[PDB]
Parts: sequence; structure tokens; C-alpha cells
Amino acid sequence: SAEGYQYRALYDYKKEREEDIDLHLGDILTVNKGSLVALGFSDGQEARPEEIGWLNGYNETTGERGDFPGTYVEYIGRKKI
Amino acid sequence: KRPLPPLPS
Repeated sequence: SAEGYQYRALYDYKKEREEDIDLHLGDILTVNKGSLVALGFSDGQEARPEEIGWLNGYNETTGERGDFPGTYVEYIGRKKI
Repeated sequence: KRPLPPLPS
């Protein structure tokens, strides 16, 4: 997709698995809209990452991509990617 | 689903 949902990390997270990424307070993540379409959460639940569970996206702040817990982040809006 | 970790603190 040409669109991304944006999140900001509210807490630090140390990666627990190879596919995970580290989060640091204030990091900004972009989840491709296609990812949430695929999971069935694109009909509004993008704004409730704590209800989705694990997310996969790009940490714009660190340049790393991978899985991170949705309860650790806040939805901040969407952008073109 | 993979379990979520609790929030830190």
C-alpha cells in the first residue's frame, strides 16, 4: 500500500525474538496499511494497537524493521509512504 | 496468537 499507519512508542521494549525490533520511548513506527488489511484490522482498529496485539513495521527512528507489541505504542495518524 | 509482554515499570 501507498499508505502507512503511524505509531509512537510509549515504553522501551528489548527484542525477545529474532524477528522483533527494539523500541525506545519516542521512537516512531510506520505500519504498512496492507499489513493491517491482511490481518483484518484496517476498519478502525489501527487506532487501537493495544487491541491488535503484535504489529510489524518500520522503526523510522532506528531504521530497523520487525515485530513489536502494540500495547507499547500509541496511534498518531497516517501518512503517504 | 503470540502472548504480549506486560508493560514495563
